[PDB]
Amino acid sequence: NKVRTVTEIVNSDEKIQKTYELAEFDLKNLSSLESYETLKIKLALSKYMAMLSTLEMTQPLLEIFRNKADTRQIAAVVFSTLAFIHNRFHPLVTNFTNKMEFVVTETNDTSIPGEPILFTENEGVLLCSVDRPSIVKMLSREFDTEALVNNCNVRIAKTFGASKRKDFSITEVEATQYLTLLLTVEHAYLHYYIFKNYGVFEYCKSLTDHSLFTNKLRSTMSTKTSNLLLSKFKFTIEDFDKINSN
Amino acid sequence: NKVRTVTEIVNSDEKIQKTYELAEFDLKNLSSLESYETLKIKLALSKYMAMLSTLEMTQPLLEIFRN
Amino acid sequence: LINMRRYRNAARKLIHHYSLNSTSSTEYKISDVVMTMIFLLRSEKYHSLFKLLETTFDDYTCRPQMTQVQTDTLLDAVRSLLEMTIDLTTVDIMRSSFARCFNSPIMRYAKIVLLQNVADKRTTLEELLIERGEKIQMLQPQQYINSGTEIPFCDDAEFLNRLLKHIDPYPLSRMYYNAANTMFYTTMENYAVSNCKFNIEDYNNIFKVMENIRKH
Repeated sequence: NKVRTVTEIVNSDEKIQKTYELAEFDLKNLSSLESYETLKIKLALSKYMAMLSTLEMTQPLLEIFRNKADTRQIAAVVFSTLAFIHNRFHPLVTNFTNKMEFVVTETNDTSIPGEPILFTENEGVLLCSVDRPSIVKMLSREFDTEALVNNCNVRIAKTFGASKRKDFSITEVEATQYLTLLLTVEHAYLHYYIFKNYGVFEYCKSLTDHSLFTNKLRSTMSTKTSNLLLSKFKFTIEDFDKINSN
Repeated sequence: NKVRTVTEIVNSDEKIQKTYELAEFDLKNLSSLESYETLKIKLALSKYMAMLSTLEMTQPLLEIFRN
Repeated sequence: LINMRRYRNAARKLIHHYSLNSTSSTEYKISDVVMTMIFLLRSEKYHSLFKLLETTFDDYTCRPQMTQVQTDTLLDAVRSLLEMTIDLTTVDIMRSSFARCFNSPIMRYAKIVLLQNVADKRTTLEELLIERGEKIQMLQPQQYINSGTEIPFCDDAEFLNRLLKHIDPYPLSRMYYNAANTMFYTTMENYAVSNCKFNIEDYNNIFKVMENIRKH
């Protein structure tokens, strides 16, 4: 809210009182935090793009996922993303230990809605199932590069305080594609983490209801690991209450 | 249902408690039993087929019963 | 006469939204629906799609029957309109969405809905899990890597800085919105095609979990 300060000389009683409104410092703090988080997320995204480049695949991401024949590259990209997320949670880890299998489904009767990437052991080693058609559909869905997204007082204050500044094939569309892939693989990684550390039955229960994620993860994630990418924003379904009533 | 375990050092009071859901072990046990029973039954069926072969009848079973 | 170009633009935007082919979200109105239908009627190219949608004016709880030639013509027309790829699944999605819109009554508040009536038997998530998992286990790994390995992190800090500069003008808010809605709409399509109820509650529970982890 507000505070005030009083200046006074030791030998004198003439005191000068000033008042401060903390809203200004609140704006400073909020702007600093927003900038810091934006920088962190952009750094992570750039790092992801850079390692994918390091793999040195000729085609762009969407073309790769469209090329059904070259399962090799799909598996490479998926594993690299999964390992990147794993390290982002455990920076000291740079490999994945146990070897990994991969399969690329091609039909609805082979895919599971809501979990394009999933895991299942063959009783000896873990296999990652990929819904390449779903990946292609997501990355191909037309994106909005125009509309903006969003207290009016602090909004105006930020508008008037913060400033603005007026050879890569990447547009905002490709950045969005990369972010979507990262988020999907992050969701899959959370499922896999719950699996590995709580058993296949717990993994199945999580698939049924993600809510268990709360405890099964926050026990370790919020404390020791970098926050989830989604943590950058609070997400919600438009007209959620009426939709639930429906 | 479920169980839990507590680890603690003799000289210290800092204890670590973990919980286990027995459903996983139940699945393990059920799968093991199912596989074992399937193997036994298939073994018996193969043994039956093999002894019938040992009798060395040219025709197949259904043809035999039709004749 | 009519502004066939403006009609076409409105038709394209409405079709994109009703086919979930664009994360872009904007207001729509009966004026837009009329734009769309008039454009479809006037266009010789799109007569088949016009007929399809017009059939929605009836009970609309029916599966249109088309020859393979008819289906190919319709898909070609739609693909040429949206310039993409596509599927008869998207055709059915548009049919259902437009049928719901046409049957809907004039109102002041846009009716927020979820995907419904695409692709008869209602299946639960559990049944889908069982069946899909069995089929997956039947499937065999197309490819694999060995144990260990090493994540191929980049090294060129100059390259990283160049990429950072290239991405700076991208609003994280817009990118997050686009990605989240892409995933949500693809999940919606999968559920509707599978004829399995979409668990709005769990989908939102995902973000609930995100917040609960963040707060700690």
